[PDB]
Amino acid sequence: IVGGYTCGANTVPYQVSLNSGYHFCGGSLINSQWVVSAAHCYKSGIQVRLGEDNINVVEGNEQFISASKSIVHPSYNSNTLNNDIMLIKLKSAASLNSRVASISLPTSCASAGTQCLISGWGNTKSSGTSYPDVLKCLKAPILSDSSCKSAYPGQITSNMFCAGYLEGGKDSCQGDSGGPVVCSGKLQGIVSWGSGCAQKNKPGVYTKVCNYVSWIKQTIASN
Ligand SMILES: [Ca+2]
Repeated sequence: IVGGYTCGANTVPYQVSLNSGYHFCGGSLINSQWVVSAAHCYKSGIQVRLGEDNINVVEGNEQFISASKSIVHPSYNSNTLNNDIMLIKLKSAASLNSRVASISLPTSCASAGTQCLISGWGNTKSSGTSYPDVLKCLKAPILSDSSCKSAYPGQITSNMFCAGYLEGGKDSCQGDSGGPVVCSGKLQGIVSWGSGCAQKNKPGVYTKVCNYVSWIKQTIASN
């Protein structure tokens, strides 16, 4: 997250870190056994880390649970990033508490202008590289579909939205991928892609979670 703020420990209780020996992507806890992330974060050998603040220090509220299964969306296209969403099942259920909590799925799509909270452990610089140990947060609005398409000609599908600031300076970034965009207490987006980070006229692009609720629910119900 570039241009954001330190969230505070366990203030974003649905935020997960995906770990394969190291943090590599975010995710969102949607029930005691399932995490939603980006398909471009897929790899084997995932350990889900819940209850994290500093990802390099054991602070006392963590739960580390290996994944049993991952399910990339059936129509994910890694070239275009269309349908950039995946589900990860935990080998054992998380113990839910004030610091480790699910986030609700949307029951309708959010609108441009709605303020959302974007979070992660990704790079905090737009030129250059610095990776935080503690969770970072950014409040940002959803942008109109027409501004999004204009910013990224030929690249924005109906399964994507833009959020952020056209002036630059405030955005998600590498290492935030897979993490949450939460608006009014609902998971509306997944950190997906952008041109660089925090660049003028190049807002963040996010997977549009509301399009996937039926697939998520049906997949969980049978897996
Ligand atoms: Ca920790």
